[PDB]
Amino acid sequence: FPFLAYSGIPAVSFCFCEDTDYPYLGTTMDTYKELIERIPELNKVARAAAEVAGQ
Amino acid sequence: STNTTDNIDYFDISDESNYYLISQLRPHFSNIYFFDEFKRYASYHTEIKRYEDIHKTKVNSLLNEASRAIGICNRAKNTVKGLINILENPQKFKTQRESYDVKLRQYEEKKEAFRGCLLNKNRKNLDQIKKINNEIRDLLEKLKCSQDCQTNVYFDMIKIYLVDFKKMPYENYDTFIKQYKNSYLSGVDMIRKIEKQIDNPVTINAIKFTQKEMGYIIDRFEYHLQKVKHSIDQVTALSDGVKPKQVTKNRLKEYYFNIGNYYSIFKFGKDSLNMLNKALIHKEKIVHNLLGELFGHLEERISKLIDSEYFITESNNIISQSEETLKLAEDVYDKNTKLIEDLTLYPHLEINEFKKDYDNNVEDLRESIIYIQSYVSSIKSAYRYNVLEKDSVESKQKNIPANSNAQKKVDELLSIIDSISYSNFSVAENFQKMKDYYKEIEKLKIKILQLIEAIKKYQQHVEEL
Amino acid sequence: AGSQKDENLALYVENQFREFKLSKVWRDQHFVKIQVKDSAQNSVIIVDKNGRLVYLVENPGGYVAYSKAATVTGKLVHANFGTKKDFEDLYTPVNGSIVIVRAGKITFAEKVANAESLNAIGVLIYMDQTKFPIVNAELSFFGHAHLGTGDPYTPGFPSFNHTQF
Ligand SMILES: *[C@@H]1O[C@H](CO)[C@@H](O[C@@H]2O[C@H](CO)[C@@H](O)[C@H](O)[C@H]2NC(C)=O)[C@H](O)[C@H]1NC(C)=O
Ligand SMILES: *[C@@H]1O[C@H](CO)[C@@H](O)[C@H](O)[C@H]1NC(C)=O
Ligand SMILES: [Ca+2]
Repeated sequence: FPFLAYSGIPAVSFCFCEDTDYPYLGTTMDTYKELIERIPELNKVARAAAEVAGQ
Repeated sequence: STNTTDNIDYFDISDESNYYLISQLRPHFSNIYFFDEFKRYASYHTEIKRYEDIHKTKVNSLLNEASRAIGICNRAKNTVKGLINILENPQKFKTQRESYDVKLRQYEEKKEAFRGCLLNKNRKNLDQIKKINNEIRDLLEKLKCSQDCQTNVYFDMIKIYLVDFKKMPYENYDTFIKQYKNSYLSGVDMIRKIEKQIDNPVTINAIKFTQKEMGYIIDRFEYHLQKVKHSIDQVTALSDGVKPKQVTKNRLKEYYFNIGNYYSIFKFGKDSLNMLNKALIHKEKIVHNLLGELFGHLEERISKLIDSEYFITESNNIISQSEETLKLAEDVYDKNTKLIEDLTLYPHLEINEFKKDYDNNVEDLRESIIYIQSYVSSIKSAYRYNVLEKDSVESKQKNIPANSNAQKKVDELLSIIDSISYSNFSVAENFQKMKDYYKEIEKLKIKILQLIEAIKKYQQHVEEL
Repeated sequence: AGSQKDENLALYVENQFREFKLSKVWRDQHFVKIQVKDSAQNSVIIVDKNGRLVYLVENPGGYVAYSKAATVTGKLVHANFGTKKDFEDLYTPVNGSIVIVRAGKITFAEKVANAESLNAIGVLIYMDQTKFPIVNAELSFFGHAHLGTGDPYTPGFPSFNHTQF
């Protein structure tokens, strides 16, 4: 939003999001253990998002 | 298994200009294979079959020189081998008095010396090679046909080389070095963490040394693998193509040297990949045999650390102490409740201002005790979330060692100790807030004491009225 | 922001970009003004009408960035999301009072800006079970409340040493 709204550069942002909000986002709990407990396979998902940003 | 390695044959050297690659296995250069394929080339015609006689003798002489030079590098190779066997086995290192960094230092020195003996004696071998393939250049300048001769031997040798390329298994080597590389880089990272974790550095020194040697083996295996794949791909690139029937002498010479160089690279390559495969699997077995000695000590650190982190005995001190204060508060409170219930009915509205003082302090009493109850409820709530963290770690810790696969077990123990390292960040805040509520309990204990003393002097007052 | 660990990860990433052999790797630095905690704990308390005795709720680990350093007493009104639509359908007047909202649907700064526009005096923000199902009810979180972006003490011009601050 500062890039697009301020400087006038076309900007993009994308997430593999879930229907409900991610519960502990700016909290003290957010760590790799609760992450990999939440998303059971992480390497394929981040593999896909890195593939999109490569494209 | 065995703590030491049998074959020391993976060490190698090439010339400084990168023009010639040597090896430890027979016949230590690829261009000898090029001279054997050139020898069946020389058996194909007559003008060059006089030369298959001649360089039969010559290449045999060069083979004797290379074998003798490798013999001198055998009597150096034992001097390297002893320094390997000191470093790989921990108790064999524990017998001597010499420290680790000095023995690794002399190991580097003797490795450079061994590599030096193969280098220099093979330099004299390379002077012999330049004489030989110079006379090979004289052969394909010696041929009687200037542009008469055909391309039939070339395409036939495309066919023979193509079937031999169809013979060899490439994909299992490829997937093999991918799997072994992935396990290797994972091993380097987990040894890097576990170095800072564990206490005893002897085993971790031997492991780290074997990691270095394994990395050297992996790089050699990649070099021979990529060279084999490039050779087969270039031969299929020749196997595409537009076919000529008539050739001049100079270009046919370049074609023959090209394809002969290619299959020579191949037949050297599969042998090098074979030996590197075998010794590589042996070193993998050694690193298994060391990590198996490590994980029992690692489990002792985990069991020590779980009691340390989650702040448990201090917490139970806070909870039992706070419930003790609640018990004393209800005890002295009820002990005065009978006299208070007499004191409220006693005055008969005789006094007003001090009655206002009384029901001030009474409401302060009741609301204070209920506030103590809500405080204790909060403390026990934060504590049960903290214990829920701990029992999540223990419930993982039960199902970790049931797997038993001798290399991932260290990784799961490192994963769980990494999980307590994650959990500290939030557990600290829980314990902090429990300390704050206990400070509140102390202040309310002071208030309930002075209020009860006030009520005692108050009943003395209304008894005076 | 600006802690020592951030500089360790910083020199780690710059060390990586140097190691990947990019065509040019370069570093820039600024000097900004942020909002951090102090020694005195910020807290929230039920005050009785009598004022005789004091009840603690918690000493929360979280803090909101760019809040005003103050202390307020007053009544508390639930203000579901603080959206303008959610303020227009509100039963009670909002002036001279503290609002409590639950986290979601908009940034913190638009909640504080809207409740400031209807002349409230303070904002408490939580997260609850229906939107955020978490096992423990004890963890605390972080947010900034600056409407708009940027270093707020240099609007429009950059925060270098050249601009004299
Ligand atoms: C650039 O501006 C910064 C302002 O952040 C100056 O750094 C501060 O200077 C004051 C006065 O000497 C001291 O508090 C510290 O030396 C600096 N503060 C911090 C937090 O680092 C700085 O001197 C200016 N000039 C240069 C050349 O950097
Ligand atoms: C809000 O403050 C007081 C208290 O409710 C009230 O009298 C006043 O009219 C309200 N509005 C403004 C703009 O002050
Ligand atoms: Ca700015």
